[PDB]
Amino acid sequence: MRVPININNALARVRDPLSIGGLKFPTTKEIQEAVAAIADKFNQENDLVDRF
Amino acid sequence: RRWLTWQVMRTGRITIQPNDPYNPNGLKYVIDYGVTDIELPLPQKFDAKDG
Amino acid sequence: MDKVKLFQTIGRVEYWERVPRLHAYGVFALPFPMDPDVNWAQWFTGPHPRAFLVSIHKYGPKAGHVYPTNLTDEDALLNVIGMVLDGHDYENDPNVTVTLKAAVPIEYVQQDPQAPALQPHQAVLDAAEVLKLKVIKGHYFFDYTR
Amino acid sequence: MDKVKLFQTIGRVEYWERVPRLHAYGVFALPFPMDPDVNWAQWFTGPHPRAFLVSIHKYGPKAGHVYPTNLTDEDALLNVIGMVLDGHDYENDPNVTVTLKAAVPIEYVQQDPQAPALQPHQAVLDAAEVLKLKVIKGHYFFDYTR
Amino acid sequence: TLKAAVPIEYVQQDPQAPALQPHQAVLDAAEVLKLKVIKGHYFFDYTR
Amino acid sequence: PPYYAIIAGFHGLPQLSGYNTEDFSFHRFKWLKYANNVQSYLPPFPPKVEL
Repeated sequence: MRVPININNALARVRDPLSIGGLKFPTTKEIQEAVAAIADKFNQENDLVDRF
Repeated sequence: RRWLTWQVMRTGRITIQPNDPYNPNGLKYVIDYGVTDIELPLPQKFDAKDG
Repeated sequence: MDKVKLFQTIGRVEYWERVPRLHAYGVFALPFPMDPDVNWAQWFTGPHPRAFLVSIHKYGPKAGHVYPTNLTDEDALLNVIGMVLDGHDYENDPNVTVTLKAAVPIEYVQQDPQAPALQPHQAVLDAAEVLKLKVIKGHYFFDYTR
Repeated sequence: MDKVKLFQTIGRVEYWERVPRLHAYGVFALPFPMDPDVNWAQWFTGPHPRAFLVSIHKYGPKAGHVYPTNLTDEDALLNVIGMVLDGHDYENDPNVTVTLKAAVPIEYVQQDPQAPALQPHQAVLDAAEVLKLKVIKGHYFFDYTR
Repeated sequence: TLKAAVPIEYVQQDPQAPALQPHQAVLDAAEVLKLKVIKGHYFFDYTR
Repeated sequence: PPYYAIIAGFHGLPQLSGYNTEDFSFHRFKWLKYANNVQSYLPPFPPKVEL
């Protein structure tokens, strides 16, 4: 069961579009984004016991 | 260029001070990169020996 | 009211121009350390353009660091050094570009953090001789070089 | 630190799963209006599933409206009508679907809003006799139909 | 030179004072001599 | 009084490319102190000519 999200659009949503802070005018910048997805590949299951 | 990159190969933080040699302006910058463990520990070295 | 909510605004941005100066007077700007004890978030809030006179410490553990002057701190009065013109990333940079010789209009200099927008502040006019200012026409003519 | 800001979280959605109940017991739920005095925000804030208990005004001016019961007032104890399951939109809907008969695990009922999440609230178990709750295994059995 | 901007390192008011080192009596007479010190570099405009 | 000036400089800062995504650590280079005294296994160096 995953969180029901569209990841490509959610990366576009996170940027606060107003974003006039310290300089008192909108700056220039450059954005990169990346979708990590963690797992747990060491909680394996007993493959052997149904051979017996 | 070579001193900035050697600062992070050496420690992992660029820390220039208001009393540096070639900082006449005296700016204060503690640019920290957070390299996790910059040095591996050895309680005894390779050349350490006895007997 | 409860099921069909009306139009309510949720966010406005407010863009301005930067603080103008005279062409025929010349700019002269230096960078400086900033005192961390000053809540520099407070002085850089309002997007309407304001400038504010900045002093420098004479000696001590924060010598060279700069801080906005208060008109009762006589140590800040005798050590006024310039004026930050515009906005600046206070959280992304501990070093501000203080302007020293410039000519800025009387409406764009504020000294309270609870300042009005674009209004001529009265306390900086009533002590404009000890902060080394000379309001000639409608402009603050200052030079902290000499 | 100063010119390089490291990775640092912004927000945290913690999607949970709604409170289960016995299939073989049935359900009987009715819509109620909500008492506007009590802050229904700070009951529905948390992402973890909870199920608190509500009580009706049997008489009085706001009769028919429901408020979450406080375990010291006897009038809320003698007029409990059901529990509210997993969640509800409080701000866009002034009414609530109160389940009058269900079978909820004891891990999922928290009477106070600032209670430990997914834990058996001890003050509910200590007073479940007056509240007509009959704990059997790990579950609350209740119907306030009569 | 009437108006310029020279470092503190290169102002030596005595001929036997050591070079490449800031002379101290110039700094302790910086206000009488109307030299404003803001950095290493001095500032002076004796014309104004 | 005629003079002549040259100004020079740049903008930049070294950027660390990789970062771990599960935790936010960084491990690509590390230091180590392996030998306590190893100048004895080294030939001497000629001095500087202070002319």
